[PDB]
Amino acid sequence: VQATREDKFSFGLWTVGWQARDAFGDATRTALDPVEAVHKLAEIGAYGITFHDDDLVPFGSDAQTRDGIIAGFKKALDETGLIVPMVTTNLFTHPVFKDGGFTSNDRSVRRYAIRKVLRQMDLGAELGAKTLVLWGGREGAEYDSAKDVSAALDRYREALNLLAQYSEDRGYGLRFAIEPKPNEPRGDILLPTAGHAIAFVQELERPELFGINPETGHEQMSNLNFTQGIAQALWHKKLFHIDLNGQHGPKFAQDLVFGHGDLLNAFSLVDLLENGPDGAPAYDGPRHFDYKPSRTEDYDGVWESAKANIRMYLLLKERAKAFRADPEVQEALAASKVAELKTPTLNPGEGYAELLADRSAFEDYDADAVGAKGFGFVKLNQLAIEHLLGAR
Amino acid sequence: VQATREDKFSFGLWTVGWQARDAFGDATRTALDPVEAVHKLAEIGAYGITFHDDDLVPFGSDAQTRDGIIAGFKKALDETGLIVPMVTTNLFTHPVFKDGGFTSNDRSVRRYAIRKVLRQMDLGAELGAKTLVLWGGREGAEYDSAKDVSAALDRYREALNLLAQYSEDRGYGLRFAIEPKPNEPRGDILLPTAGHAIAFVQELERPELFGINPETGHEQMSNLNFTQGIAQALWHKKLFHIDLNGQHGPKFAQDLVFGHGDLLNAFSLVDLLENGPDGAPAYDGPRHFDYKPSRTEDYDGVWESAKANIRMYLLLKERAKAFRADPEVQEALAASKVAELKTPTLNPGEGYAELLADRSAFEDYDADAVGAKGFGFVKLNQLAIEHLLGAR
Amino acid sequence: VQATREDKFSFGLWTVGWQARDAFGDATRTALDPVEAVHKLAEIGAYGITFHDDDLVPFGSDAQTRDGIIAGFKKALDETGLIVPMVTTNLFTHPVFKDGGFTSNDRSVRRYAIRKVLRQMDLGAELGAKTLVLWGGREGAEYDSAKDVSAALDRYREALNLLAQYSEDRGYGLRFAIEPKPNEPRGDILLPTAGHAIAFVQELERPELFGINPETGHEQMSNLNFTQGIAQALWHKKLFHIDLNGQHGPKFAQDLVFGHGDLLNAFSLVDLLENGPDGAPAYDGPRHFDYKPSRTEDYDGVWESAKANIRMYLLLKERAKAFRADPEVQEALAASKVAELKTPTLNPGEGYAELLADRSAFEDYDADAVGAKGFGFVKLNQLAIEHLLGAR
Amino acid sequence: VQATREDKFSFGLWTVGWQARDAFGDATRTALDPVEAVHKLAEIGAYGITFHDDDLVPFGSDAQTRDGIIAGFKKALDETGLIVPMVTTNLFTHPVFKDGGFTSNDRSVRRYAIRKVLRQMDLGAELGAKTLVLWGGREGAEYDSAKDVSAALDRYREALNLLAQYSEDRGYGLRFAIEPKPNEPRGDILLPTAGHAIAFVQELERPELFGINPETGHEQMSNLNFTQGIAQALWHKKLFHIDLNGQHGPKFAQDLVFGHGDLLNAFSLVDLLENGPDGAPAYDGPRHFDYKPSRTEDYDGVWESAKANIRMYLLLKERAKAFRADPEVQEALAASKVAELKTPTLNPGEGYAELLADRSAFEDYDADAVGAKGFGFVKLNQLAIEHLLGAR
Ligand SMILES: O=C[C@H](O)[C@@H](O)[C@H](O)CO
Ligand SMILES: O=C[C@H](O)[C@@H](O)[C@H](O)CO
Ligand SMILES: O=C[C@H](O)[C@@H](O)[C@H](O)CO
Ligand SMILES: O=C[C@H](O)[C@@H](O)[C@H](O)CO
Ligand SMILES: [Mg+2]
Ligand SMILES: [Mg+2]
Ligand SMILES: [Mg+2]
Ligand SMILES: [Mg+2]
Repeated sequence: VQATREDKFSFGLWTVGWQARDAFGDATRTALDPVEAVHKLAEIGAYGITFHDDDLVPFGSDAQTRDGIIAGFKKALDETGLIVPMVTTNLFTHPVFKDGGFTSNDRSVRRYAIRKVLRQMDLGAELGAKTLVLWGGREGAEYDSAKDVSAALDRYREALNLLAQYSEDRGYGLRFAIEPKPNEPRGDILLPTAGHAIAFVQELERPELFGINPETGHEQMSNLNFTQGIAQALWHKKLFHIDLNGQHGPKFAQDLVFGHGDLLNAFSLVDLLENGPDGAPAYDGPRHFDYKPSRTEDYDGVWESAKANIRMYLLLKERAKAFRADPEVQEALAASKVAELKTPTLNPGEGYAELLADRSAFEDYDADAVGAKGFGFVKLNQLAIEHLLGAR
Repeated sequence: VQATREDKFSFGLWTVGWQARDAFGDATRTALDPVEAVHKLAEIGAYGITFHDDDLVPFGSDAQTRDGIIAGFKKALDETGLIVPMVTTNLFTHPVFKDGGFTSNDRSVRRYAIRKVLRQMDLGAELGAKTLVLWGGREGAEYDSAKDVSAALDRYREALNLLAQYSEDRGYGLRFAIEPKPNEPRGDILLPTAGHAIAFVQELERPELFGINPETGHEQMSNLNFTQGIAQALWHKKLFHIDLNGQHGPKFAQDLVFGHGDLLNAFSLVDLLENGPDGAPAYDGPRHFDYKPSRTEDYDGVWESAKANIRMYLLLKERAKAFRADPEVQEALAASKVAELKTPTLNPGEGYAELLADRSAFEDYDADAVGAKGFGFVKLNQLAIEHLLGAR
Repeated sequence: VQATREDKFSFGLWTVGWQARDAFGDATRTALDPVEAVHKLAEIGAYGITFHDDDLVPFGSDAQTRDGIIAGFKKALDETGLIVPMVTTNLFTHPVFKDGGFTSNDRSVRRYAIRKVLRQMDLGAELGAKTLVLWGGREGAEYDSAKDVSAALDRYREALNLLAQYSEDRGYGLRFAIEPKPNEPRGDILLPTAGHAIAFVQELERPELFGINPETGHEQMSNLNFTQGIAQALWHKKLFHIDLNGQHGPKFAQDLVFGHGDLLNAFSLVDLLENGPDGAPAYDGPRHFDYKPSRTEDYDGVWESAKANIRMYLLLKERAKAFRADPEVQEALAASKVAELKTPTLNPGEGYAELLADRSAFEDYDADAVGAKGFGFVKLNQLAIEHLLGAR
Repeated sequence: VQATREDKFSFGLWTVGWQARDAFGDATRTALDPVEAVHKLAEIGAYGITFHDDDLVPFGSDAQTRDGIIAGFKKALDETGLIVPMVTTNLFTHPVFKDGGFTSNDRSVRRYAIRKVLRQMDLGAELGAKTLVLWGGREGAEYDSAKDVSAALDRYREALNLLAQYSEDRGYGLRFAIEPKPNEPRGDILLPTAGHAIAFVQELERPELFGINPETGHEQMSNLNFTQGIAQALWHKKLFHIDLNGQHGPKFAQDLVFGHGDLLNAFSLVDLLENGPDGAPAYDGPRHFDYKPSRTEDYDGVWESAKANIRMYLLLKERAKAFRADPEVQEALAASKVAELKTPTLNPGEGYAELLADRSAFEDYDADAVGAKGFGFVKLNQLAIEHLLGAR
């Protein structure tokens, strides 16, 4: 298969542009020119590109320099037809952000963090971005007594309400997506899982403008089921964006190509997103790859890895489709009663009074006979994997 | 120290009553008589006792027997002065619940599960319990294609809405506390963390009636920071109850005595609950121990372990207070700017307009000079620990 | 695909016979008759069966009963053509073993544990078993001060040395396989990984009679790479047996069907065992499945799951074979220099002096130029997954 | 309590000198001068300093320069009375080492890797170092098909055999300590745990010359019991060196001050190393701190964190001593039968024939009765924790 613009595959400038300087060594690749990155991505089938302010315009560029970069950038976008669906701000690299951006203990840092973001929202709005992703990588602590969490949540909320206000007043029409991460670079990061971020979002002044940007490896860093948390984000209707990559359980963030980590969870994730209710996908935003080409590769490996993300997604999609169109799979689904969960537990108009009145729900319930019937889950799982394996 | 009824130490009947049949071996202790449990707990300092329907009255007891057990149980409470602060229902042991109670694929099981809880609500209301704890230990899956998470959340919501309705109509005045757990016994449990559980509760019909009951070991099974999650729960005002125990990271649930797992986090937790604002505790509910006396122990080890839970809490309490009262700590807190996080980022009346006008927050901000100053967090952490070791 | 006796698939009687009594609930299935298990396994394609003494003869059976049971079992093997490649002893279920068998702090328990094993060695030898597997599930601790590890290792050794003495003297010709596990049921188990078990065995009296029996899920419980661990065991020539199953990282032991956990690792594993040096497998023993049919299944689900194991292994083999046979893979392997690791670093007869005199190895070496060439690893990896997916 | 040269506290140049440039941000501290480091460490009580070649002499310094630095360094040593107990080689930072040093797929890098170490050996020899630590941080892989584990071990062995040859011919008297780590920077590193490294070492040409250098945090990254692995290392007599620091379970390596991660395990570890065999320490080498001052700290924080390491050790030592001297602890130890484990299971001159003849070890053994007695382990654990908290 081949990717179409309708597939909505996007990449961060910082993914294919990662120079591969890790915590233990020097960069192994030279820097990637943004215009060149735009052209190469267009060529492999991406529909959009995203970036942190500091990825495009070097921190501290004078206004003439910044303007020049932006103009050349826009020309590339123009010529290739690529769009900018989301933009983000780097609030983690500069030493000033060592204790966080919006939640640094230092008040002045909190004021500067908000200004850095407002400036990025202007540029995002001018490039046509619809989503602002917020990754508080430095909001957290290494020691419990160093950070008042409650105060931190108050400050977090205080910054986000201002941003929504500015956006709404300027008519930018942006949606905000908080991206959870459990740890790294802080010992413990605030809003550690998709769940924590969703619960926080619900407390903002204008919750409807806020959702989450969950990343495959981030949830896997806590050994949580990514597809299942995505299912819950979809139930809340807070899946505003998604970051796809690979990870091997709890360890530093690996940022492997999507599907190269937990293959079976990648498979069930693609099934969830594309085989939504009513034939159609359950999610329609970008399919964004927030990964890193391995430190062992050169620029050839970089493009190979960019293309592997898309191939992985399309192969899994193909297998998820065949899975569902298989009359044997359908028969197994029926035997396992998956769909029966979709039927209300109470009858139409039944309340507690009528339930209490139904002796078949208790008094005459044969728990023991029901308890002995098998659900056929293993067999269902086996057919799923045989589809993934191309054995069916 | 010594426990008083104002400490509000409570224990589940299933804790000290655990016979020690694990996944790999037979019970090493005989059954504990509930009346005796009441007496023994009263003696060590507990102010209350809790239980699952099935802990007190054997599954499938005739009306006569059930009635008989309750009446003796009420007498023991009477005689001893212990209260029943919370009650819970067993929706995990019987084979009928193998796929869950409220979210079983099987509709007849969901109906039966609701019935079983209504009944315990009645008994709870009758014994004076204020909280209904809901632990969905069988809600989840081993295989992704076997459970429609969205439909399961619908069914979970549907069942809770009804319980609230009933309680309000009967005038029981119960609060409901959902208890999250990431896995075990299901491969993946629905509402895996305190975060996911708060997000969910917010979607119910009468959200003001629902909160969570987080357990130390559950969050640690995912390697999350328990104290930090409780601080978030308190920020949301959803800390309806708490289960205290010990765990050594991502592994099977150990249920050790509180403070026998992650000692540093047990210290910071006690500090957060007790050294609340306005001198007073940030949390006023029961300090409930949901732990298990090790399988290597006899009834003496059982009472020894019960007392250890109390002693650990009180020794930590004593050190958390000394910590906060130390002038050197006060000096370290100041240098760390812990309290500066409580001052709003914006001056009263400032909005984005005024922030944008402040050159000092961006254009004239010296990020480099600010980034060079240390926060003194290591020194502050070292002082906390020396207080914990009784070295200061 | 179809299983042959040459595939050497074996199953423990305790696998398909698991009644599904976990730590949180009662059994969901009835007991399986050993004779019936023998007929069913023979039928699905297994070549052998294994058992714990207590799986076949109920703990405490008189010799009359014991003898009768062995006779019937023996007939079933007879009629079916199944062999007993390995036997093991249950040193974890009975309460007496709450602190271990061989390493219990109680001296009498230690004497008893040895006797229990000698007896099982006798039955093993009578049935033609070649391997005695030792899983020290209760050897370890929940608390650091409770167990002197050094003393424990001395006692583990003392017991094993006696066992080898006896087998050698009785001429049984058995091989001993130590099975490592990090935790569960003890907080921490002695000899937690394949590495620790191999190091320990090297200290026995007759080390050549000892090896390890690593289990997929056991290594994965610590988030280790099972394939890489097996590779090391093979390098040492200590892979005496292997237990195959599935797990999803650090959590309770799941015992899923082989390949239903880390699917990518399941693939590299079959490749390692099967595409050994010169076409031939790198491993020759039994391909033993030590898994459990999920608690949600009935006997139908049980047989299904038994066959899924065989199915998974044969589908994987088939793709591992195709992977290696692919000229494009062959080309990618060359570009990544995988085979160049086989060439000695040193020239023939070259020592320190010749190497120190070689200017090209240091003084005149261009590290920067070599540091920039890519290894093409992502591309090789993508080729492997495409073969797994049946897309190549 | 104050540090003495007898305490043998040592620090790597790279610990206090870490500029806090992490995987997500720029350096927050300026470079530390080596002469300065020697002077500051001498002042806080360190008896020795260690370094990688590249920490002292910048990669690629001409001889004049290198020679100059060493002379200055030696002078500082001289003046302060500090020794160099161990030296190591940086085989991980430079891009040439991206796939490993000794086990890189590239033959030329392997050759260069050996030359770089020989050179460091000469310098170590020159400064009087006794141990060569080898941390194979880049040895491993991100993908299973990229690395032939078997060939890698052959090449790891080939290189070490040569180093020992050279040391021995030259009369250097060095001991070699392999340092295990499960992951980071590589997806999976070869020789991941203490166990894997000990097993490997037993296979070299002069094994007596090889041991391990386990690091607290590295074992904890896999959720292993650090104290328990050290106990096994001591049993094998392979604990040649130790790296002390703190970690919070499986996540990126935190490098916290010793005792700031798992405090209970830090306590059991000091007890193990100090309350050795006679009354004397069980370990006689350097107590080396391989940690990193948190990125949030300035140079005042750096010196505070250095001192914290020594203070945690001395405070734990003091409580470990008190624990063992307590009569109540003695009594708990007696009730738990800790010392009974040190008595041979067999009576002197007893073999399998005598054991088989002992009816009391089996035929007349009352397992039910023994299984009912408790070990009193919780109580023993409780007294240990109370000693730790200075509560007794
Ligand atoms: O772990 C890195 C984060 O995922 C980052 O890439 C965000 O997505 C955007 O700042
Ligand atoms: O992990 C077991 C659960 O904690 C259980 O004890 C509940 O709190 C009550 O159903
Ligand atoms: O985790 C359980 C063990 O794997 C066990 O089944 C052994 O292999 C045999 O005692
Ligand atoms: O994880 C960092 C390593 O521990 C390293 O510092 C070694 O000990 C020396 O190379
Ligand atoms: Mg991301
Ligand atoms: Mg609980
Ligand atoms: Mg096994
Ligand atoms: Mg180290």
